[PDB]
Amino acid sequence: KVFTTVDNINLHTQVVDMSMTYGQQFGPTYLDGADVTKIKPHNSHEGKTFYVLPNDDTLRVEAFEYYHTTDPSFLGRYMSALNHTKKWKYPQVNGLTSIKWADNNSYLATALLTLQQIELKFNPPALQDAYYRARAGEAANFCALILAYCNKTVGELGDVRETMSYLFQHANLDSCKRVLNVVCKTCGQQQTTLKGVEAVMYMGTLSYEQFKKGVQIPCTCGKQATKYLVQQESPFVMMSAPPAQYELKHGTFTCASEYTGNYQCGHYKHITSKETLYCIDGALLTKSSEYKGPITDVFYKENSYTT
Amino acid sequence: KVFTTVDNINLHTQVVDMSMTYGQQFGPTYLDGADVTKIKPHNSHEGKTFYVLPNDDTLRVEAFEYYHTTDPSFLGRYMSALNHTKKWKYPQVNGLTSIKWADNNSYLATALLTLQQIELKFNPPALQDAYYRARAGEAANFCALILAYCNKTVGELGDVRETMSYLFQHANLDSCKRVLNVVCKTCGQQQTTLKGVEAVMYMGTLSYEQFKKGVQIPCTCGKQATKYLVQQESPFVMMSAPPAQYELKHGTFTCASEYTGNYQCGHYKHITSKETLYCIDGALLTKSSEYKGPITDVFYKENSYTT
Ligand SMILES: CN1CCN2c3cc(C(=O)NC4(c5ccc(NC6CCOCC6)c6ccccc56)CC4)c(N)cc3OC[C@@H]2C1
Ligand SMILES: CN1CCN2c3cc(C(=O)NC4(c5ccc(NC6CCOCC6)c6ccccc56)CC4)c(N)cc3OC[C@@H]2C1
Ligand SMILES: [Cl-]
Ligand SMILES: [Cl-]
Ligand SMILES: [Cl-]
Ligand SMILES: [Cl-]
Ligand SMILES: [Cl-]
Ligand SMILES: [Cl-]
Ligand SMILES: [Cl-]
Ligand SMILES: [Cl-]
Ligand SMILES: [Cl-]
Ligand SMILES: [Cl-]
Ligand SMILES: [Cl-]
Ligand SMILES: [Cl-]
Ligand SMILES: [Zn+2]
Ligand SMILES: [Zn+2]
Ligand SMILES: [Zn+2]
Ligand SMILES: [Zn+2]
Ligand SMILES: [Zn+2]
Ligand SMILES: [Zn+2]
Ligand SMILES: [Zn+2]
Ligand SMILES: [Zn+2]
Ligand SMILES: [Zn+2]
Ligand SMILES: [Zn+2]
Ligand SMILES: [Zn+2]
Ligand SMILES: [Zn+2]
Ligand SMILES: [Zn+2]
Ligand SMILES: [Zn+2]
Ligand SMILES: [Zn+2]
Ligand SMILES: [Zn+2]
Repeated sequence: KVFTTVDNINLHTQVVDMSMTYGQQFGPTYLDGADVTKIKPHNSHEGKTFYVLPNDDTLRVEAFEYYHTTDPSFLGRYMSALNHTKKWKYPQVNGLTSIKWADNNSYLATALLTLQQIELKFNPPALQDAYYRARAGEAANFCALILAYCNKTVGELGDVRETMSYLFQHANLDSCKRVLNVVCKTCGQQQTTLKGVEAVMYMGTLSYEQFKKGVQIPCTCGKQATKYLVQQESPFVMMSAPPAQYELKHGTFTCASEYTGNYQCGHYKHITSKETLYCIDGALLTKSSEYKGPITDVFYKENSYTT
Repeated sequence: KVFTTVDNINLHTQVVDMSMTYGQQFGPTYLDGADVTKIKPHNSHEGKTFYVLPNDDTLRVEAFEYYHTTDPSFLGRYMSALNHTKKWKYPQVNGLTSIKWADNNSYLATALLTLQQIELKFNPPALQDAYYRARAGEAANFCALILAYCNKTVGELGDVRETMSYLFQHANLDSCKRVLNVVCKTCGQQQTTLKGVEAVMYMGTLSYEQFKKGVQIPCTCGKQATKYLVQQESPFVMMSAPPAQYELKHGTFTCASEYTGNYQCGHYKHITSKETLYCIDGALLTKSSEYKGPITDVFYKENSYTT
């Protein structure tokens, strides 16, 4: 005798035949992340709640309302990550929820720390609820959700900028706006405008001040141009560039991705400017005044910048 | 001035404009595994050969002839694994090509060692050529191919039995045949027959002798039955079962998968019966007479067994 859900908000009452297994009466069934499909209902977990897959239209609508997918694989990939992430340790590091290193989760830690430091509202209630609970220190469900929403499995190598990009795509960034302009000696002037995720991300450089002062592109014409920002209305910007030695000076950035190693065969650290510089490497904490090292993402805080 | 290929057998001669980059004249282009799409043709690699994606019908047929896919992602996922696997070390361990531990490749090592010990003919010439060359000690291309053919990326956690199953599906196993029979007290007797991959794999048990003496299934009727083998015509069989403590006795099996840890969060070792028992753990070698430990796959050698 059990409860089933797809969202864990709405609970459905089900009495489970006690020699039938779970994946036969309900269908794919789970318990705290464990595939319990092939298991018989034992006296131990009577009265507990089980995630199931949406098998009538009520459950289907509930799953969309909460996760904003109709992907039948979604729930299974989420249960499969939770089974691991719930076994990770999430230590508080300088008042941030971090992740002790496991299962190549270095990039998740760096994402998780960044997310606590930028102002982000998630569209799927499931991401939002799990984000709140992660900020409070219970970040297993959030991490398992990040893996599901990015189509990563536990252990897969990950890109912090790519993870962010996908997460930003599930966040309300509608009020975000970027007015670019490119100087074309031949074609002239031509004012691109970007809203959403595209108004918050750039991949040419780390320095927000260098963006403001014009970055190089090759104009339609062929040879090089300069591409500078005219208006940046957003709560933050994320500047990225392939990893390189870079001086992070204290007080001029919110936080940064440090990455050491080859493309994919490498390890991310998080660097964040508080009253001094903090290197957060999973459960480990380093504190320094200046910092030179290989950075690939820097986060900046905005309101409404105009050129 | 370069050569392009998709197979590396057929070489196409191309002269490459020397201020245009590669991914503009050809398309997605590669060099020894490196995405060279965004790179200009430098004097260093003139006269070398580049993998490209199939962009006319000649290249398309050549790619199928060699790899047996028409999947446009195939070649890119392969180049992306090669870039890593070519950096792995492949030490000879007791006359077998093994892999020094990197990038969670424990399951690949165990597959690679097993593959050198069972009799397997691959259908895609690319797998066959790279298998020969791996048996000789140059196993980077084979491993990168295994990752591509299984849709694994480098670092992903892997299942040795699942990898084998997919590889078997690209091998000639047409002469393989399994005649089962199930004892149903109510329904009666009923002689299943299996050919191909399905005639070589079983997931209930490790002991081939226990298979021969009948394994438990629940007959259509509901309650339990016994399912035993009547004819096993194949060069080998692979017996698998979820990991458990198990005594491998020397001389009664070809090789075995040892796995320690949780579902997915674990580490594979290879155990192989030569003149004594060898534990091969990547580049490391242990030798013992008996062996108790957590086994999940055992390989056996056959000709044409009849009950
Ligand atoms: C489709 N995606 C793309 C790859 N992606 C991925 C990337 C990474 C990764 O490493 N991403 C970084 C990176 C490292 C190195 C680069 N280029 C070097 C070339 C010359 O040397 C210095 C820089 C980069 C050049 C462009 C952009 C990112 C570069 C650290 C930021 C990783 N860890 C896991 C990953 O999972 C799979 C996922 C699948
Ligand atoms: C779709 N596939 C399925 C999972 N799959 C995978 C499995 C593994 C893995 O671990 N596979 C083993 C395994 C371990 C443990 C099991 N069950 C325990 C339950 C009770 O405790 C003892 C046994 C098993 C029960 C059935 C079958 C295999 C079991 C060692 C053999 C792994 N490393 C990476 C993987 O990548 C992704 C890939 C995606
Ligand atoms: Cl949506
Ligand atoms: Cl969304
Ligand atoms: Cl590498
Ligand atoms: Cl590595
Ligand atoms: Cl200060
Ligand atoms: Cl300071
Ligand atoms: Cl084919
Ligand atoms: Cl094939
Ligand atoms: Cl685990
Ligand atoms: Cl682990
Ligand atoms: Cl002997
Ligand atoms: Cl012996
Ligand atoms: Zn309901
Ligand atoms: Zn949505
Ligand atoms: Zn979505
Ligand atoms: Zn785990
Ligand atoms: Zn890592
Ligand atoms: Zn122009
Ligand atoms: Zn200061
Ligand atoms: Zn570290
Ligand atoms: Zn040709
Ligand atoms: Zn084929
Ligand atoms: Zn295929
Ligand atoms: Zn690598
Ligand atoms: Zn491993
Ligand atoms: Zn029956
Ligand atoms: Zn002996
Ligand atoms: Zn080991």
